[PDB]
Amino acid sequence: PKALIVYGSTTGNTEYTAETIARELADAGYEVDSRDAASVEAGGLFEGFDLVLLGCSTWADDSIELQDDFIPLFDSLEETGAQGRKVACFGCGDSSYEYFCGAVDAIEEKLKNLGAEIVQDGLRIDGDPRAARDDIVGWAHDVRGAI
Ligand SMILES: Cc1cc2nc3c(=O)[nH]c(=O)nc-3n(C[C@H](O)[C@H](O)[C@H](O)COP(=O)(O)O)c2cc1C
Repeated sequence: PKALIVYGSTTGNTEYTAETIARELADAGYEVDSRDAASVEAGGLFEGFDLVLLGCSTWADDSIELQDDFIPLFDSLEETGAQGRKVACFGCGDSSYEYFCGAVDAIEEKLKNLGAEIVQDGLRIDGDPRAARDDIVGWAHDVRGAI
């Protein structure tokens, strides 16, 4: 199977998380394509992928709390080929904020509205992802089991 991982990360936490998930999928036999949201074009982005994992950090704001590099993708999610696609979301945040990992909820909800198939509840990491390595690997393990 081929998996696409797209992440938006400012300080590197969601990027570390994406790389950890990418390793788990690869060690399980998937061919994985891991890309920074700052470098992708939304049009047909998901074409040909069996599984798509989208990740992003949350930044408190009055209008949109998604990480800046992910915004353009999020705004054009309807052109990616999400209908009937198996997808799962993940993201880093901090539970001292009201909207803890709120970007994960936002992305899941829009993918659901576009007809995607959410394979597993989103991975929400509090603090340093390096300290949650077991949680990432385990979630990655469960998403492969749902595909
Ligand atoms: C100014 C600021 C605002 C933040 N706002 C939120 C927030 O609204 N919700 C949340 O869960 N985390 C919030 N965080 C925590 C970041 O999402 C967290 O530091 C995260 O690990 C960053 O991930 P990244 O390195 O992949 O961009 C905020 C952090 C800062 C510095």
